[PDB]
Amino acid sequence: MERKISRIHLVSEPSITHFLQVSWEKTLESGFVITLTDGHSAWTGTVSESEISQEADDMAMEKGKYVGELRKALLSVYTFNFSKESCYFFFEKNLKDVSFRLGSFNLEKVENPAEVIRELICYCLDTIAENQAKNEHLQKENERLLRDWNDVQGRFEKCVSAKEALETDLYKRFILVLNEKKTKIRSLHNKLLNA
Amino acid sequence: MERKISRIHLVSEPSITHFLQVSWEKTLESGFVITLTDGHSAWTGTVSESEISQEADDMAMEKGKYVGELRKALLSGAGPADVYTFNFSKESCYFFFEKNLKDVSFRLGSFNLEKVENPAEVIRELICYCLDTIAENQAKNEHLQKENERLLRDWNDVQGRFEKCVSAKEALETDLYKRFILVLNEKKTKIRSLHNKLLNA
Amino acid sequence: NQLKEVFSGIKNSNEQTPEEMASLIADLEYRYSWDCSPLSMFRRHTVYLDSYAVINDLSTKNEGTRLAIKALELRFHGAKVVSCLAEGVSHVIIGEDHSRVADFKAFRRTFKRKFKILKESWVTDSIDKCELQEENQYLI
Repeated sequence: MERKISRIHLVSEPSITHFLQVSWEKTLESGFVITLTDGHSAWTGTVSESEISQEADDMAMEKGKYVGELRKALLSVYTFNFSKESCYFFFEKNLKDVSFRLGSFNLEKVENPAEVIRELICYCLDTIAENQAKNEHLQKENERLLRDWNDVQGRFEKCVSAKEALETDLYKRFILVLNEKKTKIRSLHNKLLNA
Repeated sequence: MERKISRIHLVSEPSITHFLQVSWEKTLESGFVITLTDGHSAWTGTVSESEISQEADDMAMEKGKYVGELRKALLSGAGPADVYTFNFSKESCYFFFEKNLKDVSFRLGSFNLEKVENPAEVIRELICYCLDTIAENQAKNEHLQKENERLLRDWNDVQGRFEKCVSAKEALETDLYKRFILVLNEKKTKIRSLHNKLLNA
Repeated sequence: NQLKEVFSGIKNSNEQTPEEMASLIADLEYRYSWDCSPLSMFRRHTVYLDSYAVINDLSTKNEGTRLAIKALELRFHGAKVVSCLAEGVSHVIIGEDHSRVADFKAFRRTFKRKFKILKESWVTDSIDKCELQEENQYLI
């Protein structure tokens, strides 16, 4: 049961802001409960699966970019207009010197502005709290990741240094032993030539 | 400039959540403007520094300590043992707020209020602000997740590799010593050849 | 088994000609085939590493990346890691940030001997299989 809220305006009253509340069940595609308010009166609509899918049958085009343009318009160029008495709401995608209709709702108002406001911000301040808690968590998690990361680097280097020591221990002048057998070869060969 | 809004319930309205908004400049002692609402109507009042001085001194507490208390009460700095309680009459536009210990209420302060003529406008402002606030934390959490991902990858990678390196480090020396002893015995072959020849001559 | 403690009992095993060593290591590798081993399969490779936000700016370092471990691996596997993209470079390795790949290609046109540009997995695949994987699948 999901929900989103966005600041909006209407050209019918261009000078004031408005706030669109959407609340859907597990998907925008499954229909939703829309709610509009200026802050003083309650306005709401319910459009479910069958008709929201019939939307992108009415203008013949894919539900994919249709719902994409909705969520770009509804879920934060698009223009919104609403009339209170007819309770008719519509919005349209505006392009460069051309315009084509996107969607329209005939909502139905509700009695009770205070509560919808109240719950809305209930949710909001809840949501922030959620956010910060998660943030704290993930912060702890990844700092832990980091200090293991670094300590692994350190033990890497100590292992490498042991490796380097072992390398030198046997080659660079440790093979002087082979050189000693080499000197014995030379001494024996030269003594052979001299005796 | 600090703002702080708080979901409250007046005793007169158990089922109505009221919302206490506080705005002040880093310091509640200097003075603040207060706004209360319940989704249909809103009210506003004002308190000054000297009002807080007078309140804190009619207390007979150090000002500042009473300010910390106020931070607890109005800016939601209250703890689990803290039980403040709020009372307001919309008819009289008079607020006061209290503290519950010893099974008894104990009032902290009290404000002259006034109903606002434009509830919806202060409401839009508050909630636009709040929307912004939530969205910020949202974005932050997103980023945080991304780097959590990156680090969790890196940790596994380096751990496995360090183990493999330790394995090879233990493997090396026998390779080396077989490599040596082979040539060394061959040189001993040559040694014995030339040495028998020298002893013979 | 016997050379274990025998080496450690050596009186100061830093015995003779122990200082001028640059030419007297490759010869040791060359003469005694130190180069025929997996831990030296990058012996004859020049590698410049993209750990600098600015090419050839030594203190535009992007340290803390996993490229630092690649530097360890290359060196440990015999690569000679260089901090300057001079005319003696044969390979350049790119990490996640492709912000300088265009600069490397443009800078490559000036070179008499041209370096290759590779992804990270070339060495890792090279190291993990103990055998040189070829660069052409790791190009760019």
